[PDB]
Amino acid sequence: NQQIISVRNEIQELKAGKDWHDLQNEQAKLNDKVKLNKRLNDLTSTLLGK
Amino acid sequence: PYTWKFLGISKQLSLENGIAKLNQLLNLEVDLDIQTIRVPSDPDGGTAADEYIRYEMRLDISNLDEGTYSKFIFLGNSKMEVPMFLCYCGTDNRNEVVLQWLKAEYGVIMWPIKFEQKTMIKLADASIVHVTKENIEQITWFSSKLYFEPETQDKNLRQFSIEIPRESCEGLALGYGNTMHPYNDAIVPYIYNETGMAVERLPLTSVILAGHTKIMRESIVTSTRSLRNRVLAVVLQSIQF
Amino acid sequence: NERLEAILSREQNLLEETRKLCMNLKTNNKKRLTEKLIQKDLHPVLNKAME
Amino acid sequence: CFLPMSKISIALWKGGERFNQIDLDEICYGLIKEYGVKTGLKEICNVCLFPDMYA
Amino acid sequence: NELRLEDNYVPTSDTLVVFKQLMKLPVTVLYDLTLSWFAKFGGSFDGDIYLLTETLDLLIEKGVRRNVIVNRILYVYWPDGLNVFQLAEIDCHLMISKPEKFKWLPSKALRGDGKPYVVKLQPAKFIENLQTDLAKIYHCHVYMFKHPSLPVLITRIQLFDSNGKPLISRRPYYVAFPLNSPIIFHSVDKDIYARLVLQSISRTISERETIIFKPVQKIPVKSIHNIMTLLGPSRFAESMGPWECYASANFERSPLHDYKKHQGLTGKKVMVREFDDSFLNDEEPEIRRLRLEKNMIKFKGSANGVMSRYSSLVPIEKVGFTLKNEINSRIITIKLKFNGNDIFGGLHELCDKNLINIDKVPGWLAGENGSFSGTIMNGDFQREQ
Repeated sequence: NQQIISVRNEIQELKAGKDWHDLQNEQAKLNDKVKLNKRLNDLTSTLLGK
Repeated sequence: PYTWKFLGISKQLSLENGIAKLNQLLNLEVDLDIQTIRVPSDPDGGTAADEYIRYEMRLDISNLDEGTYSKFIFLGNSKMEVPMFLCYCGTDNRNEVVLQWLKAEYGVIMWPIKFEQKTMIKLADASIVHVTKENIEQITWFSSKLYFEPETQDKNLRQFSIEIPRESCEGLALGYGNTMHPYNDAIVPYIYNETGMAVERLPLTSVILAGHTKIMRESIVTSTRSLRNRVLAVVLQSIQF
Repeated sequence: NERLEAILSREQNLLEETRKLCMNLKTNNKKRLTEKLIQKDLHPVLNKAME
Repeated sequence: CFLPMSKISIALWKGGERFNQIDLDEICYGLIKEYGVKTGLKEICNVCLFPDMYA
Repeated sequence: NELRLEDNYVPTSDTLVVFKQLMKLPVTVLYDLTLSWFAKFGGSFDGDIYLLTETLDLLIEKGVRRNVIVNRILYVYWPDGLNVFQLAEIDCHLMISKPEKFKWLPSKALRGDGKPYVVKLQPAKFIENLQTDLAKIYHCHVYMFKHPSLPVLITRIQLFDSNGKPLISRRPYYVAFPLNSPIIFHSVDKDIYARLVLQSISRTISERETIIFKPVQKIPVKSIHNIMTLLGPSRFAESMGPWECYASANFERSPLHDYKKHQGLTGKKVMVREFDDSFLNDEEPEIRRLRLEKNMIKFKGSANGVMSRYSSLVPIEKVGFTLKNEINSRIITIKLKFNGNDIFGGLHELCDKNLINIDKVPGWLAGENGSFSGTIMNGDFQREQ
């Protein structure tokens, strides 16, 4: 019974942990930052160069 | 843990009068101790008012039987109203047989000892203070806690306690400065200083030190070998009018 | 005992899958953090943001 | 809502030529989001009006 | 997986414990109870619903004692035993009548980065979802009812274990859900069965996102009404003690009200306090009544008081306060422990008896943060977990 309970307890703990949600959060920020740099660098080449 | 029973004396008596005639009623030998020392009320100087005389003896042959062990410690003055008091520990017939023998000998009658807040707190001050062989006074500190049992209807607040770590005790006396009465100037006012409760006005049940003494109004309990001298002196002044 | 034994085996399998996904996500986050924005292609108006 | 609402947008021209209105929306949405409205509008002029300061 | 128990099932139970339990109930609740009981499950009585009416009407018309009717129920109408739905109804009426005997304990719901989540529990969905999860583990029978005088929903959960040829019942578990609040009330029990029930409740609520349950306090609260004011959704949840008048908001009238009876225009008479310390040194009956009223305001918040007169709005059983301060460039701490029935109410009369000074009464000692045992650091109160 506690083998079921102890396993089930850490099933929720890993999914509800701040660190796991932080990994989700850092994924969004990292993907956004590279996108902004790519677009902003692209327009600078287009605006000045051919 | 040894529980001490306190008791007073109406007029000054002589006890070494007949140690030979105190034994045949009891059928075993009892020794005698004659002793007097200085009790400095003020470190700068002391008058003749601290002149104290103390007696001590026991009623036993068996050192193995620690349970059936009792001591009668006497101490007091001869110039104020109440000359002296007495204290004893343990329950046995030996704790009273001599007591009747001077029941009908000197005409002094006994009475239970009463303690209240004006006296109860100041006993721990004499308990914590120490004296060395060179007449140097240093204080060994203890984490005191207090017991409060206020009488009330509905029993809304029947018992509450205050605990002080004695490193914080150290931080309080040092802030006030070098004091001979730490509970006059570092501890008792500070409880009123922060929480606004008067310790003395409130009904106090017990003052407990960290493994040294156990003070309650009904009887004083101490785990030491024998009681000290400042404790007896402050008890004497407290029961004095 | 037999039915609950399968339940114990099933839950721990999902437990390992979720944890190993979190561990993989942690490694991926470190991979994305480095080599992607600190190198020379950084934008000076974003240099203050990275400061 | 009921309180007054304010919108911010930009548009740029190159000698009468109209730029793409799509890509110019993200570059103004994220630039003032990452630096605030007060500071964000300053580098809009710095980028659009002073391109050689970057090269 | 038909481990759930129907209404017609008859779990084994001792007749002696239920004999004394039914004696605690009055005749008026033991009368209508059996009438609904016969209308759902019948009985061993040789008659229909109508015949059972006048026969029971004769007993109550004679003013007969509570003992004989209980014997009739246990040994005549239902000699075999009591059904599981039948048992749950009895505890339903006991909860409503006397709620003091039953403990309660709070629990906060958190999700994600820690933002509080408001529960949107539905009755129909929660019954089957809880049953489905617990069906594979044990025998579950859940029955929930709405509080008659409060918006809180009370859920009764029982676990059954096989043995006596058939199974036997275990101790019940109570979970209370407020109508709109991120705090869940549940009974306190340190059992392996109790942990499973609470954990299973968290999973079925977490269908949207993972939700954790954290115990807010350690000391239980005696009454459901008391725990609803302190922690449930109410205006008194945060402001209490000397700030109780703000929650009532009776002092300030509507801006459109007539200005003739304004407090500022009329004014009020109050006692001038002396900041010099004259309490250690220690009569006009006009000044004496002010002294009693000063303590009245400090511990209750209003001169009239909101509910003898020494009782507080919500009694507190145990509080632990730790006070820390910096003197001589070092930390000085003292620990205060309290015990009783109404600690803040009991401290009120000590001021009335002039034992303690009312002017130097800290806010936490006055009654603020009722039933919140915490540590005071640098003039601020911090929750201790």
